[PDB]
Amino acid sequence: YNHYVSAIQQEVTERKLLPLTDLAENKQRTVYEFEPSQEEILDVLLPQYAESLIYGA
Amino acid sequence: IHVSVVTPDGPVYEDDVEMVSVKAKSGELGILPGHIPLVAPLEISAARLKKGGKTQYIAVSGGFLEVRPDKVTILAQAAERAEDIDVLRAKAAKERAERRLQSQQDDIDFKRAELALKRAMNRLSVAEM
Amino acid sequence: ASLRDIKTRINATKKTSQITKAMEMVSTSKLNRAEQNAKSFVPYMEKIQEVVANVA
Repeated sequence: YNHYVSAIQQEVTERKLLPLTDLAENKQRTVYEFEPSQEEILDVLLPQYAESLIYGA
Repeated sequence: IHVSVVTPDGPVYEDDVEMVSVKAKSGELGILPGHIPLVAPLEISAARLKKGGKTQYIAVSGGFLEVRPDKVTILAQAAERAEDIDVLRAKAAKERAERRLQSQQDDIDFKRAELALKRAMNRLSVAEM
Repeated sequence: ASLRDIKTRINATKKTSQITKAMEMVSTSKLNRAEQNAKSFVPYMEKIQEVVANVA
């Protein structure tokens, strides 16, 4: 897709959507209790993250 | 404690309520200020919360709850306030007609402008000089 | 060439310039609205990103 830099500059961008080979680790780094199991949370969370990335693009 | 529901389209509700109850897929949950950090997905259900002066009415679809002892937030792909899940699907269906109409109008405006430009360029060309 | 032909060509070019200017103004308004829509998406994206980061 084209990345909006400015009114004059639009940059063509190649992005690897998934598998998520790397994640930008946040600066806070907490841990939460999981009411489901961890996998039972990730299997629902990750597709939403991919959809959000697609929408932002 | 402070609660907020947001959607990709934008924020929906924002206020400070000391009691919030939600239905997670694994079971019922209830949160009070000072709660431990907990993450749980939410199915299609209400967001019944008590201490906002009166029982406040929030309903979400595709929810996802993250709780902090001083901050509460739920991420929803769709949200409304009537708490009737039939009203949510009714709004979702009604938005489809608006989307189609908006897309058609956007297409037709560009087509009309392009026709005007094409006619002007054709007149310029036939006036070869 | 003929004087009349040059005049006709000038008029046609003026018409094309007007149409292009109107299109540019419409595009500017749509760009402003698109920027507002894009900035409306930040709070959800940052929150879901940090949740994914600290959970995964």
